[PDB]
Amino acid sequence: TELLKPRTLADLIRILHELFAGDEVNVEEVQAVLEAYESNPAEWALYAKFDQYRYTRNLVDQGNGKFNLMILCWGEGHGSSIHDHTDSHCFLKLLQGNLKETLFDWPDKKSNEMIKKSERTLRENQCAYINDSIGLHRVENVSHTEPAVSLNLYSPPFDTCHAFDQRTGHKNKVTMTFHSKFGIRTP
Ligand SMILES: [Fe+2]
Repeated sequence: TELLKPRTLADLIRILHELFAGDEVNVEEVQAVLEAYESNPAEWALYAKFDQYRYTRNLVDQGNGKFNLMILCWGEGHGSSIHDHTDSHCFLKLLQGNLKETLFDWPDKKSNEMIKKSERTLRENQCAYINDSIGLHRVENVSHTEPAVSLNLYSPPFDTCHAFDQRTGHKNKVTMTFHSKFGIRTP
């Protein structure tokens, strides 16, 4: 239960393996360790594979089945849909740049516009946390000049979720694909 400062990304991954050795998750401890890792671009450059047209998901570690650790690359103006997290824990740590996170309530089954509950600006090295009980979110790089890179951890791993239409609240099931795995482009 002894949380030390990750010296490197590899060190963080080792610590993560220990934290997720069990059946449950100490959210605050995982968030603290993610936040404590000081982004060193040389260590994660391998995974930082950008696409011109949308943000990419780049698998770093499969956490021995307990979590997916991945690097997301957000080009200028790239954003996500409004989405849930399939009953998983979801951690987002900024490695480079800034991201806007917008929170939404779960829609009522009446077709109505989804109005923002709140929004915040995630800054370099900060780690955000979300789960379905907290709400739905959209994450966007609103910068015109700076690409953003985040380190994301989802537990349990999931490869499907729901996208929500902001104007009705209607949801559609989406399958997530990885742009790369372990540094390898996977079309
Ligand atoms: Fe998300």
